[PDB]
Amino acid sequence: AIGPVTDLTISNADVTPDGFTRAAVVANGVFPGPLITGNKGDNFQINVIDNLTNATMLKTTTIHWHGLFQHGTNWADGPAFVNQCPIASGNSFLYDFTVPDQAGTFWYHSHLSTQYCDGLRGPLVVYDPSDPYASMYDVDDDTTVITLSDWYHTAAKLGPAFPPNADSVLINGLGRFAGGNASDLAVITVEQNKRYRFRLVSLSCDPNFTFSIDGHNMTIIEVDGVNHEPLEVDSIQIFASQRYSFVLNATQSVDNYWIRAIPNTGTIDTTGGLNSAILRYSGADIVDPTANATTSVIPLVETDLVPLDSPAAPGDPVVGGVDLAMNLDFSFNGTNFFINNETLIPPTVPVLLQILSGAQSASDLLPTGSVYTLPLNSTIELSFPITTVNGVTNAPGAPHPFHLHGHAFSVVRSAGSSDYNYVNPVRRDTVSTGNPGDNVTIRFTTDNAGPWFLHCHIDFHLEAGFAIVFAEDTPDTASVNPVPTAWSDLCPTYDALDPSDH
Ligand SMILES: *[C@@H]1O[C@H](CO)[C@@H](O[C@@H]2O[C@H](CO)[C@@H](O)[C@H](O)[C@H]2NC(C)=O)[C@H](O)[C@H]1NC(C)=O
Ligand SMILES: *[C@@H]1O[C@H](CO)[C@@H](O[C@@H]2O[C@H](CO)[C@@H](O)[C@H](O)[C@H]2NC(C)=O)[C@H](O)[C@H]1NC(C)=O
Ligand SMILES: *[C@@H]1O[C@H](CO)[C@@H](O)[C@H](O)[C@H]1NC(C)=O
Ligand SMILES: [Cu+2]
Ligand SMILES: [Cu+2]
Ligand SMILES: [Cu+2]
Ligand SMILES: [Cu+2]
Repeated sequence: AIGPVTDLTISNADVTPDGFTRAAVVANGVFPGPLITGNKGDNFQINVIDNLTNATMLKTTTIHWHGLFQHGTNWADGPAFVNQCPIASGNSFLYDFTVPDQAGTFWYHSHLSTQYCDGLRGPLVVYDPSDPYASMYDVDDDTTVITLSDWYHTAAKLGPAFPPNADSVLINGLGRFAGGNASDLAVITVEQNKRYRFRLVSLSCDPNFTFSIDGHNMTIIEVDGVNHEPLEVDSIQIFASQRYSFVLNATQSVDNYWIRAIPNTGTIDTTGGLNSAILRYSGADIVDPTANATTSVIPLVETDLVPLDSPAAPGDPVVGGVDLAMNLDFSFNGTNFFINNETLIPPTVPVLLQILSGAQSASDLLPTGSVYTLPLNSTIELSFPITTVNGVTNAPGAPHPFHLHGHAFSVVRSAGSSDYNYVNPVRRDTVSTGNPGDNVTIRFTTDNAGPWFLHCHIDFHLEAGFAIVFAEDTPDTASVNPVPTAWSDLCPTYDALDPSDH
């Protein structure tokens, strides 16, 4: 598609992906936003131009590049009031970062409040010119990126704080709803005998999908950017913001098959052509698939995923055997979520800026009680217990997929299991915290200077303040992250704007 140097033009326009036309916030006119492409070691320069006129979906914007470590470029990370002030309408801003150590599938989405649910979301792929799996597949390009997105007929700010379900599930940006127009479905074409590398992206706001293909199989090689040992899989449970790359061996008779993406919540049912896309072998008739969905006997299990390189998790194999152990006490008061008796209500001055202003200790950072300081070259173990309590159950709205910015973590203990794995646990940038009784525990090493966000990636929870910030190596933040003029120009230019022009 575009990149590695290009412009993202962000504008308000009416779009109709499910048969229903509604105004949205979109990148380069099309939803989901255009595929940004680059190679390992390429220097990305993305000139985000803000041309927004609809106040109700926010005229100001900021884009995060999910899964990209952003070393030396913490300013360019995205999160509003953590890493930068939002870009004003009528202005433009350049995101100038190199990606030297990273190879695989990512995505980019607006990180200002709930804007990305209103449309500002697109896939982002970095390709590896020496990809250890290039002798597995024949095709990998634009028409192999499969984008799963939940879609809403009512706008983010206009509907409830916590939407119960999506109106439609969009595959490659095309799906249907209940009393649906029965309009266009997504069409993925394949040639006989040819291997396909499919890059599966979850641009979801809330629901998690059970992704499956009729009469076929998926061989996962990649989870959330990180290269993993090949896995035999029937169906993939992909939580919000997660990514998977699977190689599909096109070995079945020339026919139309269903590409299925059942969400966990909402209208679960293939009848109507809802939650579906078309897998069409080249030469079969331009009709709807008549294929049926079988039961899953070899489904995706997290604990089964093993990293391709450097599989051992940091820290010695012990519960607590780590430099800094931290446990997150969750709770919910009706409107807002809480981590350690605190909620993230975003400060006037970005967490980053605060450090460049000379702030150092956790006591001096804002918001207070929510910014934790982490020393460098120390190993960190986090744990997300979803508990049933005395009869209360903290953190409803489960399961919650927690994402850590600027790091790829080893998931030593996964949802649904109580065993700990330190020898070769899966390595990813967002993990499901699961259901009550799951003490999901993750480990990662502090190899990145600057402030980083840790939040549930269900965007409606994010807005409820289910988040904390890691001020990782505060003394070196200033120096290790050189800030361009455009970035420092943002906060004085943004605070001048009226709530009307927000
Ligand atoms: C700005 O965007 C909003 C939300 O995207 C639009 O709100 C629509 O308003 C009409 C009448 O109030 C409703 O029937 C629709 O439900 C709203 N859309 C959504 C998605 O909720 C609004 O029309 C926009 N203003 C313009 C004209 O650009
Ligand atoms: C979830 O797991 C963590 C450890 O991985 C538990 O936290 C530790 O629990 C022990 C008691 O077993 C305490 O002495 C430690 O001080 C705890 N670590 C802290 C304070 O970060 C945690 O209790 C588990 N959650 C539950 C209740 O299952
Ligand atoms: C819930 O917490 C939020 C933020 O802390 C607050 O605005 C609201 O007043 C709280 N509701 C209750 C139970 O008082
Ligand atoms: Cu994300
Ligand atoms: Cu991210
Ligand atoms: Cu959540
Ligand atoms: Cu984030």
